[PDB]
Amino acid sequence: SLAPEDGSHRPAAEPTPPGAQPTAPGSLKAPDTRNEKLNSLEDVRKGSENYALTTNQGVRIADDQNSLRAGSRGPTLLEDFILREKITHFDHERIPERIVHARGSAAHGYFQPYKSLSDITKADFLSDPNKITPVFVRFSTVQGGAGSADTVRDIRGFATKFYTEEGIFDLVGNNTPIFFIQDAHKFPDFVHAVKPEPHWAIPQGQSAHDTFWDYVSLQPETLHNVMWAMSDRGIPRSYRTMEGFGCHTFRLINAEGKATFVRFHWKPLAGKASLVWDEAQKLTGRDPDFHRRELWEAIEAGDFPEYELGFQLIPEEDEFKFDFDLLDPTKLIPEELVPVQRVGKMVLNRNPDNFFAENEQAAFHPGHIVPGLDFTNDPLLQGRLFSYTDTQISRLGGPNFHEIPINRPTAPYHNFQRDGMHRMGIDTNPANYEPNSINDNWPRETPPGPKRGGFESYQERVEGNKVRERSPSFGEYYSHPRLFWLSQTPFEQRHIVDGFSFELSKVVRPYIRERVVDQLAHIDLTLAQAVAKNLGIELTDDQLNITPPPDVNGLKKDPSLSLYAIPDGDVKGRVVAILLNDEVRSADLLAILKALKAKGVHAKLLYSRMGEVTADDGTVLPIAATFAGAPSLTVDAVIVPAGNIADIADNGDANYYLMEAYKHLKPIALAGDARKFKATIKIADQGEEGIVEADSADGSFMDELLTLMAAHRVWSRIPKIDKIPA
Amino acid sequence: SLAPEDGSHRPAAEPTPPGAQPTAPGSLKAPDTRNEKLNSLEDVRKGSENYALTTNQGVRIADDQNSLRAGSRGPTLLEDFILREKITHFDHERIPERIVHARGSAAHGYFQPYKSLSDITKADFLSDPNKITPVFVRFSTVQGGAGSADTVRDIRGFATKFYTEEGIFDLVGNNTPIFFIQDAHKFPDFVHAVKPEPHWAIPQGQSAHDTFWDYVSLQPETLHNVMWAMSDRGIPRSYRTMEGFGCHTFRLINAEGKATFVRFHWKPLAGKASLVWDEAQKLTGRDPDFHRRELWEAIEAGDFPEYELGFQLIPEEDEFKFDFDLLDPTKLIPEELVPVQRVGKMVLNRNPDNFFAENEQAAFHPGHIVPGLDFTNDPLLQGRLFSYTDTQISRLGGPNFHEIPINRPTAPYHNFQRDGMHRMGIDTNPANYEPNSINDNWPRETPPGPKRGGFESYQERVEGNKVRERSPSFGEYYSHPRLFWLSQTPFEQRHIVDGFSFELSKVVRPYIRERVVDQLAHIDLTLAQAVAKNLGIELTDDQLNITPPPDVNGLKKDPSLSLYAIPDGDVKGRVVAILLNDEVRSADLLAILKALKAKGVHAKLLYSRMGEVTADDGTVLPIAATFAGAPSLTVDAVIVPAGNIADIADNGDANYYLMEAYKHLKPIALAGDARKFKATIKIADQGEEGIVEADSADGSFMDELLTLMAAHRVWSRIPKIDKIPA
Amino acid sequence: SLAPEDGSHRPAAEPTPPGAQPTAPGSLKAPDTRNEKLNSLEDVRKGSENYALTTNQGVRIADDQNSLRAGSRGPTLLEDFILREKITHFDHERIPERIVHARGSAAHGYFQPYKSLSDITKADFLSDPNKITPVFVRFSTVQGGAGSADTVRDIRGFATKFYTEEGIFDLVGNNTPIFFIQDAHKFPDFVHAVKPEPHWAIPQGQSAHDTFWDYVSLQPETLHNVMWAMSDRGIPRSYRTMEGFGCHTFRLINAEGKATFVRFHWKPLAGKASLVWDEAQKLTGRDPDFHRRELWEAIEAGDFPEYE
Amino acid sequence: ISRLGGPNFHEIPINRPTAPYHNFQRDGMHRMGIDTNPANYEPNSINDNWPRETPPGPKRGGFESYQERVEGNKVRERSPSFG
Ligand code: HDE
Ligand code: HDE
Ligand code: HDE
Ligand SMILES: [S]
Ligand SMILES: [S]
Ligand SMILES: [S]
Repeated sequence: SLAPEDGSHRPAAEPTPPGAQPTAPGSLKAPDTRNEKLNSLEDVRKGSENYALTTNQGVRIADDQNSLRAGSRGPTLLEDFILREKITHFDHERIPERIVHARGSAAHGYFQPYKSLSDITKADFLSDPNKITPVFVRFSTVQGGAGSADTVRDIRGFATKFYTEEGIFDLVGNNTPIFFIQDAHKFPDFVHAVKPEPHWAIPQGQSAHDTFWDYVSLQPETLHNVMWAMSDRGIPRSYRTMEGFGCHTFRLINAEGKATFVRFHWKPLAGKASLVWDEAQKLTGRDPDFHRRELWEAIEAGDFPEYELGFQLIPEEDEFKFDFDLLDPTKLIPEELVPVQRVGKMVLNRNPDNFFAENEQAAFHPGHIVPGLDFTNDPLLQGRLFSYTDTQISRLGGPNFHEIPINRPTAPYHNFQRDGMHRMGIDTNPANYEPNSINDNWPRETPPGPKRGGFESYQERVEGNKVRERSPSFGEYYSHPRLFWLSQTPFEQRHIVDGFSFELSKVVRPYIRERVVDQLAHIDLTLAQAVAKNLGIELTDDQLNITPPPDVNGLKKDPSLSLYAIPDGDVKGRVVAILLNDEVRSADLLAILKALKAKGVHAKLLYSRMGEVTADDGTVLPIAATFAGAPSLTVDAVIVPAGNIADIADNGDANYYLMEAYKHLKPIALAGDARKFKATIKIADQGEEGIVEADSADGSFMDELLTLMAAHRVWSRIPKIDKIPA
Repeated sequence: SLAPEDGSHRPAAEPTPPGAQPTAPGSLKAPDTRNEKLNSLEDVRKGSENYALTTNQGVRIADDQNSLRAGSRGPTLLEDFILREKITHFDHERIPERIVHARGSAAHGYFQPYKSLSDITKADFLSDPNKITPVFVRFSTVQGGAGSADTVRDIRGFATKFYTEEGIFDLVGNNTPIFFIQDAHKFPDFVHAVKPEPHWAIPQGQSAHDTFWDYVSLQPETLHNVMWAMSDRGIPRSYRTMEGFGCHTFRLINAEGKATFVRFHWKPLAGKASLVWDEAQKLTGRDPDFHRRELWEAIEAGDFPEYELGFQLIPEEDEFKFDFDLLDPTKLIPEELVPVQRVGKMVLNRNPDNFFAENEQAAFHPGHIVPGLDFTNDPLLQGRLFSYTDTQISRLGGPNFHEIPINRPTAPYHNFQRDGMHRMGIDTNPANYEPNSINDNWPRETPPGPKRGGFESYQERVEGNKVRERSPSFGEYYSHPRLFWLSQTPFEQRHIVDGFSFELSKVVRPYIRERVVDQLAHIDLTLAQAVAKNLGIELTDDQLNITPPPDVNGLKKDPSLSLYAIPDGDVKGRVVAILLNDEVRSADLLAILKALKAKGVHAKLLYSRMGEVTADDGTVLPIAATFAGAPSLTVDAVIVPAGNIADIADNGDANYYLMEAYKHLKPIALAGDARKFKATIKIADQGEEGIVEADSADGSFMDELLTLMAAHRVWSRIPKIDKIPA
Repeated sequence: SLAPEDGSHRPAAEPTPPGAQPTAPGSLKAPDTRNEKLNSLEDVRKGSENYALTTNQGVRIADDQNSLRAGSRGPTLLEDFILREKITHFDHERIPERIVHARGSAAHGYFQPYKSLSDITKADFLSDPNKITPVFVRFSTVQGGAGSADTVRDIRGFATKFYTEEGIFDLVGNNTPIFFIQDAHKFPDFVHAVKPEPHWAIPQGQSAHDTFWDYVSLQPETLHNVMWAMSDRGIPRSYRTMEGFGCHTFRLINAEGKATFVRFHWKPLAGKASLVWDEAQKLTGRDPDFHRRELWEAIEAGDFPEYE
Repeated sequence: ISRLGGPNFHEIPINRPTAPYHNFQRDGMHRMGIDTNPANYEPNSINDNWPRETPPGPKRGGFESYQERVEGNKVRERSPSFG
């Protein structure tokens, strides 16, 4: 017995806030959270308590501390089969990482539609509001390895595996509504350009290098998703606070055989929020696991990630009614033109048990559709259909990857396929071919029908010659970048300029920077000039006269493209740093902690050391982390209670905590004599918007703080930080 | 519905004789035959009847006859995910075959001890006659690939996986008591020498080529197993009629920790029986699946293969009591010196459902032992311990091969190993290391003990320097070949001479043949002379004067080494061909079948076409096969009843059937006018021992036939067969 | 020295008739034969005479007869890297065999066109009667595994890899002009039917079983190729004496962009010849390697397989 | 075996010895070397036993292990001197 007698090694099996208890496997943290998929995995879940340690062959091990040797200082013997099994398994633990989206964090949950969608699709999962579909979702970055950092500037993946009664449906989306390239044939060129360069394998998790910008400069189709990546969209606060999109026009197919074009949306019910660049970059160093950690802890805390599934629906007859081609994956469909219709709600409510087994081996692929859905001729989507099945053969070791437990359908599956590496299912069918008489032709084909029918493709008319040719309709590259730019707030536009400027400054060959600047001048002159100024580049008279691209169907902005133009803030699940001193005013802390609790906002009590401090009234205050150990990067706001301020007033880390949080536009609240820290961040006596201050933490001090937090960051402070040395 | 109206597509789920029903997966043929392992495989068995045809993702297929194309004569579309999944699975069906023993046939069964062996071993499966242990046994040849022929001349493997309550114990044996080589380091040399030669990959399933005999002539340690292989041991009639041996001295360890040396044996309860060379070779062409079919059909019929497990036990103080080394795996322990103690019975009573999933993916390894057993320093066994774990990494795709259903222990298995390709187990343990506090150190080590204890190696004393050196005590190569030779009957000796003669005639380089004959002269002059005569070689004066090797501890023979010296026949499960005519004397056939049934001997009714014939009393007789379709090679004896003989009397195939059976020493019975056939095999009017003849098939006629069948073959006929052109 | 004094261990490096000499690797048998592809493989050919025996890491081995143990009757030691490297390579020698056509026999050769075909195709290997194209050809059965018998009744494969100056062109044909099925979606159904049945994995190298004929009886499209398989075409005498076919209509495309439909043929210059069934079936027993042996020994004799 | 896909990892260019290497090992996935040796085993007469073992000695000799003395029982036990 090595566990502590007080049982403090084991986390409570109840929802607890971030940092209160060690984290655990989902079935141990939340044993009563169930769904049909989680239940169906019970056959392979393996426990441990009270069991004897064995080899894989079930042989009990007596000494797991020593190899077998001739004499206690002698050579190890080949007949040590316990040593060799154990080391063999270790020696083969690793499998190939995903070619792209290798870095990803995942969770189980469930989806339910708001109402039946039978008028527009025969998809069984969308047929009845009382139909619950288990999901498994993996969020990811794109470029970096499985051991790269979470808060890089990159697109994010948002993949949802729906375990439906009529088969697996994978909705394999991203956090922007378009992609960099038009045709799947170029995907290796694009990916190679953004990935670490091949001579030296640098840089990790970054597009800020020559080959990416070289490619972008020579392939203007990429400019739209580049605008998105350079904006604060490229640096989300949390997977809970970004949008999701299905990237392509697909089809819905109803029982009557009518096709409707659809683009898929996920709206984050926690709101849209992003970091700022300096914060995101520094955070890759201070906690490269920050998003994986935040997702896991939100789920353990009961702050379940929730998203609303939405559809943009376009009738068959309206295929050609836009300025852009619906099948072009570099074009978005503005919500002002085609609204998103609410469809249903997904809640992620349980972490996995074993990350490797459930997360690393999960296979998602957009060809996994079900009756009631179908594809289109989008030439990016068309190639994806090839890639996601082929790649599993090396990644997951062969064609039986659907038998890896997380991948298994909960719907029945029976067919005539046999064998392959790792074959688990033992087929008893006397036949392995059809048609057969020896088993009366079972399992049998099923006609298409309104429910429970076989899959049949929509009979779309095809007419043309066999060509390798880009549609002329796809040859417009600047209008959507422009629409995106004009839709952003002035502070968002500033962060876009700064992303381009920062990234191009890492491009070693100056001609590439110049070429990119030329492309910016084809989108918007103010943008092009601002980036040019940061790069010491002067636009030519010609570049000054490039006429801007047309409006998109008469639109000059669409506010749904902004993260922040329309408020959607939610504070629940956010976190506040509380900077302790050695004699805190206990009435300030009561008021602070209860107000945060009442709104679902977490707190972490920080100090210059671990252990405890004692408040004015003798209350013993447990310390979560030190100032340097849990930097302001990791919180949404900072509160300093009154008390013995002289304890920390000269602590460099405590001052720096506030400068860093100030620079990154976070709300800061100072009570009583904590107002002496005003001088550290240079705040005028009469105060400033975004700094909450009062004699004490009572009255409106906490409501004012929470109002700031609902608006995420203090954008008005941007001109003030510009000269802060932090 | 494609099945016939009369339901004759489905085999009866009751025991039926060979050829009476189509064969079937074991769980459909014998659904109520159970054991703990067969039951535990229920979670992975998949049926088929009344299920819809789907993709692997659970999506119902409407049309499994066509690819999706643009028009019905148009190009196939990349978006056809149904086609690609189905073709992808097909394209990756195959896994590497085993490096050796790739050709093999397997069945489920059980083992039970005759009494408790706790005085000599604490192995839990041997602790009580009530302890029933599920087994899965795979029989094999050695050289040929998985698609090679069964009735080759080769050593056979006999591998038994014991699913004990204290772990998997694999007893991985062969059908002779020794091996060709002494030290594992030479295994690839020997195996490369026997296998098809590397320039052109010829010959398949044969040792009868230059490189094998080149290696043998240069490595006299091989000569002992070579003698076995060249005897009729190399061509068993049936996996049911051959012996098994564990090849090495292992140890038993009892609760007091006392070690006893042991060699393992399996004694076939159906007795020992082999083919003759001409018959075996021809059989590789008429039915290369003969042994696999014969095993499957024996089990379907209720002729369950039964073997008695036997131990040769040698106290530790008797290590040096013999004039050979106990650790030298080219040496056998004569039963005259150390008798075999009969320990328990294994019965094989159920075929697999899916050959690939259960047989091809099964992994046996002699290092899979349990507490109560242990190894010795046998330097061939020592290197085996390395290879059987290492080879599964490519063959079965990674280190989780124990999770493949057939391989899973039925005993509990828990440890801290994680990940690896196609990981099925989802571990919930917070800890993946020990010692740990976070899971109170579970799963925990277990001290060795009398029952349910951890594995601890027997503390054998090791004293010597680190050397690559063969023990001087291994340096004797001819005494055991000689003892084996002298123990054979005169007809077994002739067949050995013929095996060496035939093989060496296929060796193109004549000096190799000469060098092998030189080695034979070191074993026995009469043998060496007989083979030399067949090769047109004359022994030199030196070779005629080589002193024979010494007896083995005073033994000049041991009849346990002979297949046939001690009567051991069992006719149950054997098969007789009955050559029909278009008007059979029904009273002969009634008697014939009645008597065969009372002894559990099967019959096949043969004619010159399929369909039926009609006997003299109007009995309709269904025909199993033509004369050419089911050759005498596939039966143990031939009966020709009376009736219209003129019908078949000039049938070439009918006459040849008897010539072929006669040549191969099989019992032939002729009734009434069937004695007209004595003419074709040149039998004197007064008769011949081994030919049963009478006016009719009365009671004594069948008794004499069944007596001959108990003695397997008519060895006295050998001098008569030289003159027969067959 | 282990070789005999009279050098009779070494096959004569000159054409010799079947059975006259032991067979040998090609580059030792016929070192004067060459073509562009054979020359290009020289960088990976490894000899052997006069070299020391080494690990794969280039370390010379002193004793390749024993494992390293603690005393000459003691246990084998984990530090024996020479033993583990040699046994690890052996343990992993096998790769998956081909799903179909797993049994086959191959040789190097060359191809030359009789005249330029530039009026009907711009394919460079057909543009000049002086242009010689190295080939590597594999002949095969279809159903059985890599260790199954040659003279089974089955379709035969006839695959030619042309190493052209404008890329590899593979002409992947069979010895009949058609196939059993119409649409590739059914290929795993037909292949599963003809292959060994899934419960017991019987029969090897034979369509003579229930599932094959069940499929045929339910899919009359198969009858045409079934007729060919049931004829003596299904049991050829030699890969040298069978026809080859490209199976499908392909297209030739000339320099002007004109498309012409094309079906490909190989005509055996040694003529057409097949066994009879009783002989072919017994021969699978007496010599399951007869066609592989026959091909190899024909080339060693200078009876080179020729095809138009 | 998993990381580099088989036992021919020494043939991956970076891994290849510059010193000669010849032996009787054959096949494995993505086998690069084409062996011409009539023999793939030793001892052989058909290639006069090449490539051959080499005795140990001062330079260019075969590898032989130092003959360290081993005395002890087969134990899974940590040396007391390590404690
Ligand atoms: C719409 C969102 C989106 C788009 C447009 C693309 N990816 Fe993704 N991707 C793979 C290939 C692939 C291709 C061929 C294309 C355009 C032709 C895209 N991508 C663009 C992949 C290599 O097959 C992939 C890697 C491993 C795998 O299983 O499939 C793959 C990953 C991926 C993910 C991660 C899913 C997960 O396992 O967590 C996501 C969210 C996307 N892609 C989105 C996506
Ligand atoms: C005595 C019974 C016996 C002996 C002495 C040996 N074999 Fe076997 N063999 C493998 C390697 C190996 C070595 C290294 C040695 C002596 C050093 C022996 N053999 C001699 C193997 C390559 O590891 C093997 C191939 C596939 C596999 O999983 O292990 C292997 C197979 C094998 C079988 C087949 C078991 C089965 O899969 O059905 C049998 C019965 C033997 N060996 C017997 C055996
Ligand atoms: C026309 C000659 C012919 C035809 C019509 C087909 N095969 Fe072959 N085959 C493979 C798959 C395949 C499919 C999907 C179809 C129709 C849908 C055919 N076959 C019909 C394969 C599984 O991809 C295959 C196995 C290994 C491989 O590399 O490809 C394959 C083999 C094969 C060969 C063997 C070439 C060789 O290595 O000697 C030949 C001659 C054919 N097929 C001919 C063929
Ligand atoms: S996309
Ligand atoms: S053995
Ligand atoms: S074909």
